[PDB]
Amino acid sequence: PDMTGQLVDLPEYYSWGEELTETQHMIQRRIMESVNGLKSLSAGRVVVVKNQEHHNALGVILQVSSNSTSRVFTTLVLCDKPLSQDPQDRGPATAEVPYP
Amino acid sequence: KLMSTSNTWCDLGINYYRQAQHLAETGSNMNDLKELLEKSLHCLKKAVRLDSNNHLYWNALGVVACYSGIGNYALAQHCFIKSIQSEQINAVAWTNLGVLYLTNENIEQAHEAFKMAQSLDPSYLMCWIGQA
Amino acid sequence: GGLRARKLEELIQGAQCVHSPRFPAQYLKLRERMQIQKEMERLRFLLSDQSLLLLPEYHQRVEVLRTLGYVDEAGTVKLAGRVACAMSSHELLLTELMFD
Repeated sequence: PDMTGQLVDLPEYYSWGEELTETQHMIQRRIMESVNGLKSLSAGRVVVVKNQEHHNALGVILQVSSNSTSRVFTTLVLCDKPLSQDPQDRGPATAEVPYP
Repeated sequence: KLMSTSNTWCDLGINYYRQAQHLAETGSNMNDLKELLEKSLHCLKKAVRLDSNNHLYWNALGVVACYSGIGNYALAQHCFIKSIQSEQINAVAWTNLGVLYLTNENIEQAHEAFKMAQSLDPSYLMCWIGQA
Repeated sequence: GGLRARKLEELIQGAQCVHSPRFPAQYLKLRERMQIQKEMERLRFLLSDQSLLLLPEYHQRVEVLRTLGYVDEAGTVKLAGRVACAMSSHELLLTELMFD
């Protein structure tokens, strides 16, 4: 490829994108890994949920499972009301570039 | 005559060398053995060019090259170095270089060659004699 | 890490590729090549010699040999080394005793 001009920082930006993510995950580990985080996690807590299911949907934790080994959080998370009943409309799309 | 190989060429050169050595050592003559030495050099050179990847031929040519009747030390040094490069595990060539340096008042460098040579073969006699 | 995150956010908010006409395609191709190249690099490391767990200790041993007089530079055995080769046990101490 040719990156001379408007594309000069395209790879380096990419690097900045990659390293940053590990840091959040490291930060994310230092969020779930801490005993104090493990203490704050209880009822009356609003959380941001990020997975294939919830994409940065805001949720509020209702309870924390008694087994603090397998910490299962029964949490109310908002999602779009499903205006469909068929899993066939989901198909592979363009790989989402990380924008600013 | 009936089977022209390199080893026989080298051995023939050594035989001519021995004849010249015998004539000189009995003081029987001098300057009348020149043709014998040139013949010896010719045979050794023919052997070396026939197969120039054998430490034996380079070593034999080097030793003959430094005989008192010829006295061409540069060629001898070259031949020993080529023999060492051709096959690195060679105490004989190292000790011959050590002798070459030692006779020409180079005590330190001859010591280096002898010490390394015995490093390569701890039970070779001449290196120990040179050290003594 | 948090300071690095802040700086990466600052850099991410100014990229020129985001404004380029050919931003998505070249970028995805760059993703593929870097990921594959990284996997090759790890693969070669696994196939390399540095993978050996004990290699630094081998280097330390050869250095210990070289400070005493047993091995020349570029690894050729010296006379003391070949003496200590054919020895039953405690080769270093016995051969050192002989030379001293």
